[PDB]
Amino acid sequence: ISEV
Amino acid sequence: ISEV
Amino acid sequence: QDSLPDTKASGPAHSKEVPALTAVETGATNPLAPSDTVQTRHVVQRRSRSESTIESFFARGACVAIIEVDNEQPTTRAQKLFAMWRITYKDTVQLRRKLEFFTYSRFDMEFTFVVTANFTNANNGHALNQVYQIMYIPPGAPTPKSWDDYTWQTSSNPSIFYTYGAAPARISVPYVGLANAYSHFYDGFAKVPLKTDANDQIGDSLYSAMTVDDFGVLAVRVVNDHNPTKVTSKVRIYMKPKHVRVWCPRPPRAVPYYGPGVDYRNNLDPLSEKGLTTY
Amino acid sequence: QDSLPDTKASGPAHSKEVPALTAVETGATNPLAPSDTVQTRHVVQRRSRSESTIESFFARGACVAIIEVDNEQPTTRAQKLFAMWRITYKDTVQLRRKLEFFTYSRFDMEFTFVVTANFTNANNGHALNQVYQIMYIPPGAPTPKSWDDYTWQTSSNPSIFYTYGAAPARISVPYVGLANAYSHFYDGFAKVPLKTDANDQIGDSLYSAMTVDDFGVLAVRVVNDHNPTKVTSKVRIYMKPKHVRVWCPRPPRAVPYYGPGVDYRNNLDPLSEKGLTTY
Amino acid sequence: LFCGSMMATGKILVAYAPPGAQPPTSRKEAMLGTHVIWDLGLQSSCTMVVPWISNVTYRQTTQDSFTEGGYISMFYQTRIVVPLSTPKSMSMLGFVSACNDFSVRLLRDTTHISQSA
Amino acid sequence: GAQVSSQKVGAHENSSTINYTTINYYKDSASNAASKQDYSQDPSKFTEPLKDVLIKTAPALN
Amino acid sequence: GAQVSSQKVGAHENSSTINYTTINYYKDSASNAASKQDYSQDPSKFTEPLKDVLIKTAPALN
Amino acid sequence: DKQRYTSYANANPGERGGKFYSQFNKDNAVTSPKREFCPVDYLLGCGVLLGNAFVYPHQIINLRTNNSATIVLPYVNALAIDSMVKHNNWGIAILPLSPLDFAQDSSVEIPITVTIAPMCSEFNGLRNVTAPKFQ
Amino acid sequence: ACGYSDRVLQLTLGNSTITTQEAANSVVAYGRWPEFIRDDEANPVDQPTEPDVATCRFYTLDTVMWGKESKGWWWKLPDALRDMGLFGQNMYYHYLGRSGYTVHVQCNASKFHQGALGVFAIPEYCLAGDSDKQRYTSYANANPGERGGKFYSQFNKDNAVTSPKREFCPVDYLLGCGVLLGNAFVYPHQIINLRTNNSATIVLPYVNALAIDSMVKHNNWGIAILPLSPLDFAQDSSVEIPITVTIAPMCSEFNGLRNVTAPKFQ
Amino acid sequence: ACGYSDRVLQLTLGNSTITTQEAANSVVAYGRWPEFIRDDEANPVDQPTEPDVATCRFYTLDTVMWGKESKGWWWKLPDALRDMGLFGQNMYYHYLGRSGYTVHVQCNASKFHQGALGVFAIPEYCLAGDSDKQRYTSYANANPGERGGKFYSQFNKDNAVTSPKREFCPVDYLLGCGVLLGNAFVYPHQIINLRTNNSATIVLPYVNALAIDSMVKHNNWGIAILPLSPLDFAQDSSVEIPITVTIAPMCSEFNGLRNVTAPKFQ
Ligand SMILES: CCOC(=O)c1ccc(OCCCCC2CCN(c3ccc(C)nn3)CC2)cc1
Ligand SMILES: CCOC(=O)c1ccc(OCCCCC2CCN(c3ccc(C)nn3)CC2)cc1
Ligand SMILES: *C(=O)CCCCCCCCCCCCC
Ligand SMILES: *C(=O)CCCCCCCCCCCCC
Repeated sequence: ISEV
Repeated sequence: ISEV
Repeated sequence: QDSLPDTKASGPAHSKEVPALTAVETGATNPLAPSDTVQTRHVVQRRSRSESTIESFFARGACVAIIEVDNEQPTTRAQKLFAMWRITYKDTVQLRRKLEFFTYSRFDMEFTFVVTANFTNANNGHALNQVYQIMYIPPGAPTPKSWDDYTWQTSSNPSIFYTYGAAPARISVPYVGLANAYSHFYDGFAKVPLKTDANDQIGDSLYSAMTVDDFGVLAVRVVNDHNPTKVTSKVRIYMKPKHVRVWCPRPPRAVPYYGPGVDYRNNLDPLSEKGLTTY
Repeated sequence: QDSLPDTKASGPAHSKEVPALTAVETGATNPLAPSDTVQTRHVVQRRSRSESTIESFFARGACVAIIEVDNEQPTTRAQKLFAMWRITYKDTVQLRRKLEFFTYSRFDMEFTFVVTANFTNANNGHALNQVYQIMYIPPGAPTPKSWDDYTWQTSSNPSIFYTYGAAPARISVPYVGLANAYSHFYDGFAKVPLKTDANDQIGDSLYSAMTVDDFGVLAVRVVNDHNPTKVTSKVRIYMKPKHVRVWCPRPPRAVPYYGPGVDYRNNLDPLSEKGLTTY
Repeated sequence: LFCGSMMATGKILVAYAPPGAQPPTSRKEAMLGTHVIWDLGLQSSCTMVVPWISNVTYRQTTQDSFTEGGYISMFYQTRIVVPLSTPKSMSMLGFVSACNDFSVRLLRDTTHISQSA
Repeated sequence: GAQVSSQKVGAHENSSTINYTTINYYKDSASNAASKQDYSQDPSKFTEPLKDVLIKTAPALN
Repeated sequence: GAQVSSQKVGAHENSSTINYTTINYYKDSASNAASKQDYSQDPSKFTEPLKDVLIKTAPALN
Repeated sequence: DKQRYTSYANANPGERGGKFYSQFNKDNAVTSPKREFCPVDYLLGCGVLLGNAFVYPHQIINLRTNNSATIVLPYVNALAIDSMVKHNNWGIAILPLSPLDFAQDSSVEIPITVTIAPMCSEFNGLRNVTAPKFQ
Repeated sequence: ACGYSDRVLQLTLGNSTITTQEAANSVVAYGRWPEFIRDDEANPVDQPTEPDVATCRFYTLDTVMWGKESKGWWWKLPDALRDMGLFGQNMYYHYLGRSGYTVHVQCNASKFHQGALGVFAIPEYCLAGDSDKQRYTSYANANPGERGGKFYSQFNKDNAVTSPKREFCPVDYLLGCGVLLGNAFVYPHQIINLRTNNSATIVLPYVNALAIDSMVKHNNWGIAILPLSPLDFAQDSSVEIPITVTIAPMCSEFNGLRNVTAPKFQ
Repeated sequence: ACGYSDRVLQLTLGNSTITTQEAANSVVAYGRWPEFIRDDEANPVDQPTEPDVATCRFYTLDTVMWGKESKGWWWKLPDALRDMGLFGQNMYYHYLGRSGYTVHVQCNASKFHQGALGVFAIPEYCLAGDSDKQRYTSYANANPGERGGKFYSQFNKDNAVTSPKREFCPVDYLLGCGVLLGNAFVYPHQIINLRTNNSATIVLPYVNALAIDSMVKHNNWGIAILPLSPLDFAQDSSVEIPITVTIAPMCSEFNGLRNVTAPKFQ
C-alpha cells in the first residue's frame, strides 16, 4: 500500500 | 505483490 | 487542517499607524482584517475553502450537447439516420461561463452519455432494443456520407457501442491541446493578409478563431437496421473537466452570448434600477 | 522516461567535415539533425513516441465482418436460419491496410461481438428475447447443414451463447499459426504442376494462397424456435490484435484492393495534379 | 540526388522559409531563410534539414493556416554546365525522411483507403 | 497499489480518524478520478502586484 | 499476484508519482490485456544496412 | 449581426489605437460591411462589466494623486513563443473612471501620452520580411 | 590505412571471385548476415545436406539490355537459380531447402552517359495479375526462371476470358503490386547511378515465417530493377547498355531427400 | 584520417550552409579571424547591439555573367550588403557599425572549359575617376550596392564638363587605382582557376585606423574579381558562365542608435  |  | 485564519483579539488604539487609509491608485487591494478598524475578540476559526477550490468548482457533469438521431426506413431525401457534432463547450451557456472566469486552462475531460428514445408515430408494430455507435472523428479523418458506409468500420478512430437501457456511457479523454494550455480567449487570427496577395480573400480569417476543425466531431448512429415503425433518439452529452488547472482570471460574462466569440448583440442592460439612498 | 533526444546547442562552422553531403546510392538514409546544417539552441525535449509503438498502432477493435442471420418459420427454400463466415481480416479494408505495412506478424487476437436486431415486417404479434449461438468450426470439423442439426451440440468446438441486450460478447484467441509467424504475403503456391501429371489440373493452385480453409469458420444461429413474426439480426465482429510483434516493413496499399491477393483492377491513379512550382 | 552524367557540374540553392511571409518567388527572397548551397560533385546527394520551428508544440496533419509549416523552394545558384558530347538535360530525384526528434500523436483513420457498398 | 487517506469527518456518528481507500484500475492518468486534496495559495499576485510591496499600517503613498 | 506500476501523468490535478494496479484472472496469457509498456529500438537495420557503416561527417563515398 | 467578423486591418490600429463608445451602434450596411469593432465602455468592449476589470493588472491615474501609471508586463500565452503578426498578447485599455473636470471651463482638454518598452525580446524563424496589408 | 576504399571490392565465394572498382559500399539486408538453422530453431529432424562450395558460389544469369524504353526487370529467388549447376539439383532432390544469397548487379557505361537504376530486394514479392480473375496467375508464368520478367508503364487487362493468359501484369509505378514505387526504399536496396557507381551488392539473409520451406513451391526474395532515371547518352536517341545479374547462394541447407522433382514449365 | 580534404568544405553561419567539393583551401586575411571590440580598444561608451544570427549569415548577391569580353567586376563592403535583411537595417539605424566578413565566390564550369579568376580583398580600395576633376566621384556612383561595378581595358575620360558623370573609370591593368595589377597579390586573395577549383573562400577581419566607424560614410574592404586568364571553351567563340558572390557578416556590432539613415541614391 501507499497510505498517505 | 510484484510492484515493478 | 485547511481552516481559515483565526480572529485575533484586538483592543483600543491611539497611534500613528493608519491601516484604514490607503491609495487604490497603486493597483493594490488593502489587506485589512476586522481587527484593524474595530475591537475584536479571539475566534478559533473552523471554516474552510474546500468547496471553492478550482477542482471543486468544476467537479460536476455539465450538459454541452443534445444530438438527435433517427432509426427508420432509409428513404431518399435529407434524413437523420446518422448525426455529427463538433466537440465544444460553446453550444450551451452554463459551463461556458464557468470556464471563462479564466483565460487559459489545462485538464483531462470526462464524457458521459445519456441516451433516450421514443416512438415517433401512433403505431406500426414495435422495435427491438437498439445499440448506438458514437464514433470520434479527429481532424483529417474521413467523415461518413451514409449511416452504414466504410468509415463506421472504425479501425483506428475510437468508438463507443452503447446498448439502450444500460447505465449511461462514460469515457475519459487526456489533455489534447496543441499548446501548453487551452486558450479560452485568442486575440488573433489564423491568417494574415499580405500586400502581395492576389484576391484579398486569400488572407481573410475569423477574428478569435484558431484551427478550422478545433477538435473534430462525434458521429452518432443507430447500428440497428430499421424497424417498420420509426424510433427517434436523443443523445445528451455531459462534460466534466477533471484534474484541472487555470490561469489568468477574467470578469464573468455579463450580457447574453452571441455566438462562439465575445460578440454581444442585445440585452446589454444587465443591472436593475435601485435608488442611491435606498436599502 | 521515453522522451526523444534533446536538441544540442550548435554554433558556426568552417570545416572539412561535411554532414550535408552524401551518396544515397549506398542504400543509406543520411543520419542528420538540425545542428548539422543550421545553428541550434539547447532544447530539453519532452515529446515521446508512446502512441506510435506497434501495440498502440493496432490497439483498437476494428470491424472485420457483418454476419446476418434470420429467425423465422423454417419454410423450404434457401433461407438464413443460420450463417457461416470464413475468419479473415480481408472482407474489410481498414485493418487490412494497417496489418499490411508489415510482411509477417505474430499476436493474440481479441474478438468482440455486437448484435443488433429488428422486426422485418409491419406486424404479426412480437418476439421474446433471443439467444444467439456463435460456434467456431476449425478445419476438418463437421459443418452444419441445418439450423438445429447435431453439429450445434458443440461438444468439442468452442461456442458462445450470447443473450440479446447483454453487453457485447468478448473472447480471446491464442497465436494459432502453423508457422512461427503469420504471413501477410506469400509469394508461392500450395501445389506444383509436375511433368508426369495426368490432367494439368492436378497441380493447379491459386497464386499467394496457402491452406484451403485458412482458419475455419464461425457458424452463427438464433437458438430460439421461431416466433410467428420474423426477426432479422446482424452480428458485427470487431477484431483487435494484442501482444503484437511485426517483421519486414512494406509500402502501404496505394490503390483499391481487388480481392484477397495483391491484384489491382482500377483507380490506378492515386495522386493529384499539382504544378511543379506551386506551393 | 543528381542523376546527371559525371561530366556535368553545377551549384544549386535549396531552401526553407518558416511561415508568415510571402512564399518565395525569387532566389533573392529564398536566400534569406534556412538554406543549403549544394555543389554537385563526387558525393552525389545533398541533405537539407528543415529544423522544427513552430509556435504550437504539435502541428496538425491536415491543412490549417494556424498550424502551417512554411515553404520549401529550390533555385540555381550558378547553372548546370556540361561539355560537348554530353547530355544538356537530366533528372534530379528527391527523398524525405524524419529526424530523430520527430513524433506523432492522436491515432486516427486515414483517408488514403476506402471501400464501396 | 491501494492508497489510504483520512476523511475530513463532518457529522460524527455517536459511535477519532476515519479512512477511505483508493485504487487506480487504469494505465492512463486521464482515467483517474479527482483526488480533491487541493493545496491553496496566496492571492498577492492579484491583490498586490506591486514592485515595492508595502505594509498596511504605513502610508500607501509616501 | 497484483502488479503495481507508475502512470505517466499528463494533466496534473492541483492536489509526485501515481500508480495503477493489475491482476491477471486467467491462466491463458492470450486472455491478458496489453501492458503497453513497450521498449523501442534503433532504426539502423532499415536506415543504414551498410556492411561498412560510416560516420556522417566523413564522405559517404571514398 | 455577423459573428467573429472583424477584419485583421481593423483589429489592428497600430500606434493609433482604437476608442470606446458609450453604446452599441450595430453597423447596419450589410451589403458592404465595415468589419470593425464596436467596443462599448461599461462592457469593457467585450460583454463583461467594466467594474470587474480590476481583476486584471492595473493602476489608476487619479489626478489629485499621481501624474502616471507604470505597469510591467510578462509574456503571457498558452505557448512559450508565437506569431506576433497573427496574435496580440496584451491589450492596453484606458478608460476615464471619473470624468475630466476643471474650474468651470466646460471644454477642458489634457494630453495622455503612452510610452512602451519591449523587454527580454527574442525571435525565431528568420526568413524574408512579412509585409501585411493594412488597406 | 595503406590505400583502401568504399568503392573497390573483391567478393570471393567457392571457385568464384568478383572484383569491382566502382562500388557504392554494400548492403546487408536488415543487418543480418546469412546463417544456418540453429538446433533451437530446427524443425525437420533428419540430418541436413550442406553442399557448401559446390552450391555456394557465383552464378551469372543471362544478360539483359537497358535502353531508353526499358521499364524494368524482375526476378524471384530461388527460382532464378533453379537450373544453376548443383544448387538446382539439390533444390529439386529435396522437399526442403533454405539459403541466403549475395546479389551482385552489374552495369557500367561512361562518364558521359546518364541514368539511375533502382535495385530492390523484396521479401515475399507477390505480383499482380492479368485479369478480372483474382489470384489466378499460373505457376509456370509466376516463375520465369533465369529469364525473369518485366514491368509495364500501364495496366493492360488480359481480355481473352475464353483462353486466359494467366500471367502477371506488373505496372512500374505501382511496384507491380498495388503500392507506390517511391516507397520501395523501405525494402533493402542500392541505386546504380551511372555517374557514381558500376554496381550494386546486396547480401540477403533467409527471410520467412518458417526456418525452412519448400523452394519449389515458394519464393523468398524478389529482385526488382527499375530505371529511376532513364538511360541517356550524348544525343544518340537509341542508346543501349547491358545489365548483368550475378547471384550466389549462401549457407545453403537441404532436408527431405527423395526422388527428383520435375516441375512442368509448359 | 577517415577521408578528409582540402577541397571539400562546409561553411555554416546562422540558418545558412554552403557546401563545396572543389575548393583550393581557404584564406584568413592577414592571419586574423574576425573578433568583437575589446574593452581596452573600445571608444563609443554606449552598450553595443550584437544582432548575431539575424545578421551574421550568408547573403547571396545578384549573379553576374562571365564571358570572353568580361574585363572584371568590383564590390565594396559594407555597401554590397546595405539592403541585405536585418544587417542592412542595423547598418542604417546606427551611426556606428563594425563587422568582419566571410566571402565565398562561386564559379563552376566543366573539365573542358578554361580560364582563371583573380579574387582580391583590398583594404581601403580607393578607385580612380572620370575626369580632369580630382576626387570628384559622387557618393551615389561610388556605391553601386549589390550590383557592383566593372573594369575597363582603357581610360575613357568623361568629357562632358558642363554636366559631368562623376563616375569611376577603373582600368583593369592598373587595378582601377594607378598601380599594376600583377602586384595585387600582396593583398589577401585566391585564384579560381577552372581546371583546379569551383570557388574561392576568403575570411575578412575588420580593418581600419579605428575600432569602429560609420558604415554609411566609409567602406572597409573592396572585392575585386578580374579574369587573369580569359574564359574559353571548345571552339565556341561566345561562351558564358555565371559567377555568384555569397557574403556573410561576422562579429557584427553597432553603436549610436537613433532614427534611420535614408541615403539618396538618385
Ligand atoms: C471550441 C472551444 O472550446 C475549447 O477550446 C475546448 C477545449 C477543450 C475541449 O476538450 C475536448 C477535446 C477532446 C475532443 C474529443 C476527444 C475524444 N472524445 C471522444 C472519443 C471517443 C469517444 C468514443 N467519445 N469521445 C471526445 C472529446 C473542448 C473544447
Ligand atoms: C486469410 C488472411 O488473414 C490471416 O492470415 C489471418 C491471420 C490470423 C487471423 O487470426 C484468426 C485466427 C483464429 C481463428 C479463430 C479462432 C477461434 N475463434 C473463436 C472461437 C470460438 C468462438 C466462440 N469465437 N471465436 C475466432 C478466430 C486471422 C486472419
Ligand atoms: C496494490 O494495489 C496492491 C494491493 C492490491 C489489492 C487487491 C486489488 C483488487 C483489485 C484489482 C484491480 C485490478 C485493476 C485492473
Ligand atoms: C496476488 O494476486 C495476491 C493478492 C490477491 C489480492 C486479492 C485478489 C482478489 C481478486 C481475485 C482474482 C481471482 C481471479 C480468478
